[PDB]
Amino acid sequence: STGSATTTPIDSLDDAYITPVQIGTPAQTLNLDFDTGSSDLWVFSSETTASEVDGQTIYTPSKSTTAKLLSGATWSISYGDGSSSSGDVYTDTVSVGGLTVTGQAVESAKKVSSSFTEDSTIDGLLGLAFSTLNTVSPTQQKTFFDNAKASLDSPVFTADLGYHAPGTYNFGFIDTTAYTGSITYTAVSTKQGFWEWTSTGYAVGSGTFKSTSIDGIADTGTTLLYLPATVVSAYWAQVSGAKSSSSVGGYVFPCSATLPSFTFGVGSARIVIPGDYIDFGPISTGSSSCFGGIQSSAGIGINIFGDVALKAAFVVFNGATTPTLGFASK
Ligand SMILES: N[C@H]1[C@H](O)[C@@H](Sc2ccccc2)[C@@H]2OC[C@H]1O2
Repeated sequence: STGSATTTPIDSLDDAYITPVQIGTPAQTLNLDFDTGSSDLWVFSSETTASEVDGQTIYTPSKSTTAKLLSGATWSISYGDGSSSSGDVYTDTVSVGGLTVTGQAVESAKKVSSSFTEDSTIDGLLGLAFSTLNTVSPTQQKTFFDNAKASLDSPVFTADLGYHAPGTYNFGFIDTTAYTGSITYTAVSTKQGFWEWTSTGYAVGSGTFKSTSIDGIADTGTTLLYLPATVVSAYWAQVSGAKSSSSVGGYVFPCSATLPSFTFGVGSARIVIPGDYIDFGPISTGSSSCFGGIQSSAGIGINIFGDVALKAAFVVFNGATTPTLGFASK
């Protein structure tokens, strides 16, 4: 089997991407944030505290003839940005772009943090990291991909995120028309439960390539590119007037600037992030200070190849017995 679904930026900055997902019988369609950096499928629901729902579409398990309460199961997750949610668990039928999983754990939120409440466009998350990170207790549950894998034509999914435009998540096949040149595959460590890999280096604009190992995770649920402070300083040094602002929370730059590209290495291959992918616009409405899309990972504890990086590539998440990651230009 295969599945194919369009993923769409939630706003003009590509702050996140949402993908329609069918849950239950009859189908209830929710727009979920596909997150290769976590492993819970959770949704706003009829059980979510009323004051914490503001415009989201909710899952109502009582209206689904295939929903079953997973007795005694609860979940609670806290994300790297400080966001959180928690609740109980149903199993139900879940379909993505024509690919159907029966008995998928659908984690129903009773509580969500303010950041989720304030995001009216995101109805929940669909985790695509390794199932070892799933937070359901006392019986850990599998991700949608984990459940689908054996049925897929090939045990893979691909992320093709657009810049200020829609893109595609495919399951079970590699669309050879969706990228240019070849896909370069690179080793993955699953030891921390992430799609963790090691970039071979970087370049800033037309500068020389610096060969250096950068361990990080491929994370579709993180907006920006978080890299070591040395690398990030080298990038913003090429932007006149750019500086790190403790009050704003990272590097900012004059909105009148032209940003240089940023290249990262995948083995001997190179992925080029165009400069305008690194512009996240005024720090507040009407400001001439703009927020940068490349930020320091100091304090996070891990480097993160988020959407700023991934949207410059066609990315293969290869879930074979020894997982790997593939990157192609597009
Ligand atoms: N793996 C990522 C996860 O999806 C988000 S949770 C989130 C919060 C608000 C809006 C959308 C998503 C959090 O920030 C980056 C990292 O942890």
